[PDB]
Amino acid sequence: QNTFLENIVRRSNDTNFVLGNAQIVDWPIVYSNDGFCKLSGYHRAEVMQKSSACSFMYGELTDKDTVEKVRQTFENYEMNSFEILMYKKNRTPVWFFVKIAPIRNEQDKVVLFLCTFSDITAFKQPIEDDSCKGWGKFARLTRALTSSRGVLQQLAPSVQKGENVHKHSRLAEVLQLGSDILPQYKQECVFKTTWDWIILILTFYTAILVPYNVSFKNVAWLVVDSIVDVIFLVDIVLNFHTTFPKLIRMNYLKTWFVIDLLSCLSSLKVVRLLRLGRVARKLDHYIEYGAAVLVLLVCVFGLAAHWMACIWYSIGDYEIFDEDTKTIRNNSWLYQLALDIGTPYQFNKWEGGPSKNSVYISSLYFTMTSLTSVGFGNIAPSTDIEKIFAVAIMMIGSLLYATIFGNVTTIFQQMYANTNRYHEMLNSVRDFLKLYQVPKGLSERVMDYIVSTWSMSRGIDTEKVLQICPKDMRADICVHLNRKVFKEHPAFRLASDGCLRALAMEFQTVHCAPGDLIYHAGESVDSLCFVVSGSLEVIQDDEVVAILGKGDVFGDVFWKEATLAQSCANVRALTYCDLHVIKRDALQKVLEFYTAFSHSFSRNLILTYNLRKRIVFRKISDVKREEEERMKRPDHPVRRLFQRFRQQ
Amino acid sequence: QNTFLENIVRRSNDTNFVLGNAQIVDWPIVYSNDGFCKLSGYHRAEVMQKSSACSFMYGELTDKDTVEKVRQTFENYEMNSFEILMYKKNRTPVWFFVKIAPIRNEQDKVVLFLCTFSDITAFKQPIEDDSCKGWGKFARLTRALTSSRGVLQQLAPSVQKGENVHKHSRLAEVLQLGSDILPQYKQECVFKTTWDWIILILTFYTAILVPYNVSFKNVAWLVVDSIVDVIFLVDIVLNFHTTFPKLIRMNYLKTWFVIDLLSCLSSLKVVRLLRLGRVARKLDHYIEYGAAVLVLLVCVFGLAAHWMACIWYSIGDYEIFDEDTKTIRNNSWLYQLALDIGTPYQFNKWEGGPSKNSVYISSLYFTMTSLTSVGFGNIAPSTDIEKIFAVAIMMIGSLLYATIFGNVTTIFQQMYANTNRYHEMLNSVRDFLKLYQVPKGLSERVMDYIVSTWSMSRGIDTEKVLQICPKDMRADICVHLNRKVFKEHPAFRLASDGCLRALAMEFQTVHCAPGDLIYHAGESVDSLCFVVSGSLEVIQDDEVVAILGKGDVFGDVFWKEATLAQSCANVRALTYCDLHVIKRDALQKVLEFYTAFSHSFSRNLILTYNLRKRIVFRKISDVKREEEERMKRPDHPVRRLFQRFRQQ
Repeated sequence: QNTFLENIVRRSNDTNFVLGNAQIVDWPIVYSNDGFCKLSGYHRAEVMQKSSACSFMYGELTDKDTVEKVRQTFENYEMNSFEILMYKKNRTPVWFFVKIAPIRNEQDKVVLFLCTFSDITAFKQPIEDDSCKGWGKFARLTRALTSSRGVLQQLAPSVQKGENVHKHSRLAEVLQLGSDILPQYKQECVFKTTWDWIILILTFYTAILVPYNVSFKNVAWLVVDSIVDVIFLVDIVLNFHTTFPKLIRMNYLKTWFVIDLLSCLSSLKVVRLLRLGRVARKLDHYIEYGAAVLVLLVCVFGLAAHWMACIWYSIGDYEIFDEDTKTIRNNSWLYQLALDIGTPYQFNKWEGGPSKNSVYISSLYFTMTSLTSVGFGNIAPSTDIEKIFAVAIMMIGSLLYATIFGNVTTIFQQMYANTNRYHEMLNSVRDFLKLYQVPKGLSERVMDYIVSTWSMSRGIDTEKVLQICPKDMRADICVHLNRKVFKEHPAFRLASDGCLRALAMEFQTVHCAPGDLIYHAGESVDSLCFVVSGSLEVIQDDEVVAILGKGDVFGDVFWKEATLAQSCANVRALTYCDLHVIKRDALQKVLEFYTAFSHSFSRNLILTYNLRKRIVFRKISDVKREEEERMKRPDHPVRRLFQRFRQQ
Repeated sequence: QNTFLENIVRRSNDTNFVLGNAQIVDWPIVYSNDGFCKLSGYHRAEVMQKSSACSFMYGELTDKDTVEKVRQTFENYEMNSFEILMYKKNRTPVWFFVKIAPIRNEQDKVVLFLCTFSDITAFKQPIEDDSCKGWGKFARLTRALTSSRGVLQQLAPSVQKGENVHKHSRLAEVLQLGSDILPQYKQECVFKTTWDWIILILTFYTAILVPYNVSFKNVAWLVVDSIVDVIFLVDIVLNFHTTFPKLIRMNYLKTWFVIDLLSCLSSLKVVRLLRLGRVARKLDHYIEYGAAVLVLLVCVFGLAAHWMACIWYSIGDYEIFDEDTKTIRNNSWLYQLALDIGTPYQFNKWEGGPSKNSVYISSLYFTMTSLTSVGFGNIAPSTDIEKIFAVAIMMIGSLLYATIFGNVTTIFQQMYANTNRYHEMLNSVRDFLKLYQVPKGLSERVMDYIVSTWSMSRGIDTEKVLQICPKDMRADICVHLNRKVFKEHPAFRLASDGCLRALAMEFQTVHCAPGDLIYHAGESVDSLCFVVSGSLEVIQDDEVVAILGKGDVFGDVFWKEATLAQSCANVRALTYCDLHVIKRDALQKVLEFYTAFSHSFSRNLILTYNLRKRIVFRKISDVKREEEERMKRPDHPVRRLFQRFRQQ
């Protein structure tokens, strides 16, 4: 987007300016702000289309040498600055400081001119053609140079030598504005995706490995642990730096920085469990995707399984040796587990029982039985704290199983509604056709039409899709849709592009099935048709009169006739035909609007077949009958009727 | 709401009255009831806009002193009462008792007057200008004062001295009506939320603690128990008192009072279980909220878990010692539990086994295994009555789990349909654009438009939302929407507010994307546009002619021209532009209706750019070519065409 005006008016700070066209003779004004309207005393429409030299603002005391200096700076495309007595709408002699900056382009062309203004009346000299008094003209000069003296020469009324300080500072403000004349009238991440992916898999790593290291407590795991720490710190500084600079850093310190700092800095290793705060960055990224939330629920299901498995082992380990009496108590899932798999605990000391890998996967098996509502009961809780933990994990497993089932059911509901609406409309059409006892050929024809247009369109109301777009986008879409007419016919290559869009907005598109007829003989012809694909036959009295191929126009010339006629012939299709039709009313609307186009349209459009003009012909069977009639070789009430035919 | 008429007509009880404007000269009538229409013999329209002094009702025998007394009471705003012979539409001499009450305000202003009437013909004297007989005029007097004598002086025909009793009682009824002249023509809980919250958490408390105290049977718990009792009694008297006074008390005694009284008054502590009847007050309050019903189902799930856990312990305790033979029977979940955790039962007496806290949480673990369909089977039923209880609780747990799963699935279905409709329309648009092979730039443009308007609008058919509102509310919404025009332009600050609404109902609002053009050069200009935000360029022959900023009007003046023209220039947008457009047909409808406004509209509205008037200009490249043409330095069939240009 090109915010060429907004940057100038933001930098300007109550100073005023006009914009003129640098590439047009006499340099006409294309824009003037309200400050220039107030200082000039003119209105926007009255300012624009005048010269940006502001020759209408000149006067008898306006120096012509400054005028040709302005002309030279406009011709040479040169940043300059001048002061000149110019007049207003009330013809007051007002000295102006015009600063002219050419405007380059992305193509570096000198396309515009910027002329900024101020009032230098009080700064130089008061000169009046007539005034009430010297104080009155002086007061008018001070009131005119109000925003010059006021909001720029603030402390300058205390000091002397304002021409040496404050006027030079206003000229330097115009110089910094010329430094800000850079917008030049032109329009002015995958690393984040890959970074969020690798920190997501590392958050899965730490959510597996931290409760593992809490409960069950090499070297290369510590190496990759330090890699996890430094990559997390790099992610913190990237969450500082990257887009949504200092305002997003303050927003990050408000939002998430305390958790993300304490997450990755000896019991406080459980504080590392808060590293899943990074996962909420990706959770919004794939909540729109639906089938991946099933994968999200399965992943958090396994993650919570690993979590509460380590919690379950922690409960067993807290329970076996909770006292200094060192009793096994004959009651724990660890003790029943050691009696189950073998090697019960022994003492010589207290020699441990089961191996830690078997312990972890046995505990994960137990937590999976809990969260999956299976519940075998090999490992099954019998101590107090493990039982209240069992209640807790069963209440969590119910909700996790519910969320999985609801997500799967919603996935199936979308995947089934998208086909169920089509199957239901097909079933209702079959029900309707069976209701009214359509002859089976026509029922099959309408049915295979419905299946064909549902295979082609895939269930898209394309006209409604065009209603979703705005006006110009829909018109340009229609122009691309009717490129198959407009690039092909000589009738349309002389049209204006506005006429192209105002035509293309009226063109329906027909997908004729083979064997299906468009205009039956006797139907109203009200829409000339262009054939962009397929092959057509024209049947007059059971006889093929015209074969229409690609790029042919039939129907009836409306703009010459202005008369509705009957189709003198059937028009049937031979192949899958693509037609681009236009009714006569919209055609006549466009042709009445585009008057200079319509004559060239009449001269260029040659109908391949008039569907009004019945063509006279005889069959060869008829002249064979006439040749047979050599073997054969009152009229007064009827021949007068033939004389009425003579009167006809 | 100001039910100023309804209170008067309810209090009136067949007496009649008029209402007149107290702040308008001559005191015109604003209202007269049907009783006054019947007594006066006049119609409503014929009564209104006459004086409330009813000077048209006066006659030759009407006392002018009473007329100026009425005038003085109207001027001084004074409650008074008079009797006067006045005439009807058939000019009958009818004595009236007018009672005049001024009407104060919320601002205490004397805004209306109330004049109530009756017939005092028979009470004072019969005087006729002419009549058929004395009995006939007397009969007409009795028929006229029918509702006076009938429904007010009921037992007075038995007694004498009706002027001393019944007429004074009718005047006192008018005095009580003046006491009821108080409506004055003006418009005439968080404690319940917090109270229902604290009784809801106390119902959770009693639903946990009463089966606890039934099955497992300090002092501070008894203190807070008595607090529970007194707070429940205060809730009973608040359910008596508070809104939906005596009718809601009778409705409460019909509805819920028997249950709520027996709930909070030694086996009948189980009767305290009916205290959950208060919860049905909150159940209707949060059935509209959907995500909280998941919390409701989880809370009643845990509540039923605690319930049937206490029932399970009650079953075990009933089963261990059901006889006087004192057999342990080697079969109970309590006995298997005591053999599991340790300390089996012993006798010396019968020394108990497991501790009651372990017993309760073990039983709650069992009931959670039942209701969560996990079913480990540490505690697992083996006696008869515990098995039929197990069937009962499994049949309850199936339905509770089903309701949880259905509620979770509905929550996910709402949360997924709201994004799935947008993702499906986006997928169909991408499918349609890929179907017809749009050049990729235009496909990306329409796609980013769709995503931009779905980020801005968030999927709201705002026009349909305006269709939901009624007429005046939709008009006022449109006026607030077009405040960005109406507060800014000098064209609209002279309009009537009806003209403001009838204009604002026609203003579409366009959100122009940057780089997107509104009127292509050659398109029909039929809608003048106001620019309330953004920046626009006007391109005539690939050259910027006019930059349009905030508060500028383009298009074409329709009401002067009454002619449809072509756009002589493209009009493209530079920034995100907000336009408020109006087509020429609705504009011409409004301007034809608001005739006095349309002249000021024509005088005040200055077009920033006529899109009809093509502007003549030359390029500087062209005059550079002309300066080059110094190096270069039959017409008769064509120059006559130029002479035809002279003819043009």
